[PDB]
Amino acid sequence: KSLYTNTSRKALEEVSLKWIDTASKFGKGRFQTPAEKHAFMGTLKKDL
Amino acid sequence: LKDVVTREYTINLHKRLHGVSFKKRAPRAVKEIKKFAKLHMGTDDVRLAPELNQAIWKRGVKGVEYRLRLRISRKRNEEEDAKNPLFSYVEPVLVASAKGLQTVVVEED
RNA sequence: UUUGCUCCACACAAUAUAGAUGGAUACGAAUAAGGCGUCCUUGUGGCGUCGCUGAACCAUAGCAGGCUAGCAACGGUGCACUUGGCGGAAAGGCCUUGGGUGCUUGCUGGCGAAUUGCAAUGUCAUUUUGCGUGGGGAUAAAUCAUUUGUAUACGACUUAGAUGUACAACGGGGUAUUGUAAGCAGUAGAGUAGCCUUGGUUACGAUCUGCUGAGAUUAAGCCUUUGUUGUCUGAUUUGU
RNA sequence: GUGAACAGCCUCUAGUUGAUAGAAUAAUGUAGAUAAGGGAAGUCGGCAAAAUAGAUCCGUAACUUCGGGAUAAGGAUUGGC
Ligand SMILES: [Mg+2]
Ligand SMILES: [Mg+2]
Ligand SMILES: [Mg+2]
Ligand SMILES: [Mg+2]
Ligand SMILES: [Mg+2]
Ligand SMILES: [Mg+2]
Ligand SMILES: [Mg+2]
Ligand SMILES: [Mg+2]
Ligand SMILES: [Mg+2]
Ligand SMILES: [Mg+2]
Ligand SMILES: [Mg+2]
Ligand SMILES: [Mg+2]
Repeated sequence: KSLYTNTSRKALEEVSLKWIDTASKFGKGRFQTPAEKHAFMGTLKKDL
Repeated sequence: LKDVVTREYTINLHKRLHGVSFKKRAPRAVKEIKKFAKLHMGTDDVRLAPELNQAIWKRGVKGVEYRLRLRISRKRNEEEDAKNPLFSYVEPVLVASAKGLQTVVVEED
């Protein structure tokens, strides 16, 4: 916890997330979910 | 443990040679195969078939295959001194592709 | 652990001593103010008293302190026990209870001491350690080697490893990169060269199209794993 | 073989595989490279490096001792079938 009571309007701001990235960090991740990846790519030869 | 046994393995020479100097890749492959046989058979005395050395050097000093299929036979040796009475002998298997193959016991040779 | 380790008591050995030789004997505050005693109307009160240094107080007599007999009084003091409490600033001490036991120089006696030769510290303290005799108690780790890469020049650091939600090597899946593999096929192909049933057929042909966002690679410091195979007691050292 | 070429690069015959090695992959080096946007602001100074580069076609100024300057400058094209 912080050692003082910060009131600077950068603290005290109520943040509401609108979106959280979950694309792969192992590359230039293009899809948020495997479902979105399947929907974009259509049927591949292996499966899907 | 202290017996004679032959098994076929696939070694990932790709990941073992990642970043290795080009002039040292094939010698490093020889040493990595010796380390592999020592890890799997517990023998310090690893002997590489000249056919296996040919397979390693097949595409030059830098062109080592990503995966090599090896037949490793832990056999007992008895000679002048004890000196690790078990030794492993490593030969190539000469399969079409060294991909999608699991460690198997040979049970015949 | 070639009978180890530790704690208590005892004996014997060493080992030294920044230096015992009756007692480090506890308010706090002020100082142009206080301490103590006492009293009341409890205060920044009244009264008395003291200091002018600890030159005090306590202790202090006994073969380095022996052995005995009494008197007086239920005191003092050592000791091992024992009761309860308080003390964390470095407490490790302070207080307290009961019984036992020793001494008592509070007082009065009896015996002893010599020759250390006229002095010679004339040895009486406490500091560690070791060994032996009894008794009580406990029954691990660390390092090397292997391994990890959150680390790293080497040391060092961070991890894992004796039968498992274990670890490893492969394999599978996910993720990612590239950009559509080999092979086969085509009434694709600019055209070209032959043949004859002259609308087809054979040959060459960069390339194009389909199977084919395919194939390849993917931890080496990616993620995951109901699969396969295997591994799991080597070395050195550490004791109050 | 490529290519204008005894260039560079690869190969045949012949020869050699000899330079102390092994393990790691810190700093700083030596040698080789790349770099967003800017583009010499760096520096005594563009030092170093980069850019250009072959061939074919087009086009080529001042000046000139008329011989040059000249590959001036400046452009376009290049594979395979
Ligand atoms: Mg990333
Ligand atoms: Mg590298
Ligand atoms: Mg020519
Ligand atoms: Mg730049
Ligand atoms: Mg740029
Ligand atoms: Mg510019
Ligand atoms: Mg300047
Ligand atoms: Mg300047
Ligand atoms: Mg200047
Ligand atoms: Mg220059
Ligand atoms: Mg020009
Ligand atoms: Mg000029």
